[PDB]
Amino acid sequence: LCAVCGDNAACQHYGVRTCEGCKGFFKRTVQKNAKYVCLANKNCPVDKRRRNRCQYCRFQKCLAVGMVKEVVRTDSLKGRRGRL
Amino acid sequence: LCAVCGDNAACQHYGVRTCEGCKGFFKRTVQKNAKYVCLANKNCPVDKRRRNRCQYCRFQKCLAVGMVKEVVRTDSLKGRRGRLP
DNA sequence: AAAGGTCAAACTGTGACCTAT
DNA sequence: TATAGGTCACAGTTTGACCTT
Ligand SMILES: [Zn+2]
Ligand SMILES: [Zn+2]
Ligand SMILES: [Zn+2]
Ligand SMILES: [Zn+2]
Repeated sequence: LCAVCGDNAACQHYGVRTCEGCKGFFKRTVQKNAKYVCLANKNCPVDKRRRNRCQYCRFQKCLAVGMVKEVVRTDSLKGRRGRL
Repeated sequence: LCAVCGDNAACQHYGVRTCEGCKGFFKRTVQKNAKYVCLANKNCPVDKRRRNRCQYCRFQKCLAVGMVKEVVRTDSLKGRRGRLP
């Protein structure tokens, strides 16, 4: 189970138990430094089924749970896979 | 000649001579009340070729050039096409 | 002259599965 | 084994040129 939307989560990703959807979403967001805007009141419901209706709230729950921006690899460590 | 992207513009749209690209962009943005974020410093060049590279800057030139949000039809007048008496 | 409608084409994002260590 | 990035069909979104008005 993932800490952001409650889907199946095999292991931790960037510091938090997360599924492979929010894993990639958080990764892509950090990779592109993308910014989102909530069209509601910053409380859109983030479960397995409505996670993708507001990327701001999905990313605002990624940070609330405890996802780490820095664990996503940049600078020297870009395109470097596996452990270190 | 469109005031927002310098493309061909046959007539005015929501107050300003604009192309049908920036027309549809302006209409859709206001209709959906969508909001954008410039990934840069709100300085992206909006030409015919780069207009689609930053939607936030493209909408801030729509407003700077003087297109008016209110001309887009909502409430009573939505789905209403053509001119008005 | 200018409003909304249309929608094929282009464009973009998601995520199950993979490999890398 | 845990967890990093890679892949990329598949899905979802955006665009304007054109059309009806
Ligand atoms: Zn998740
Ligand atoms: Zn939201
Ligand atoms: Zn234009
Ligand atoms: Zn910009």
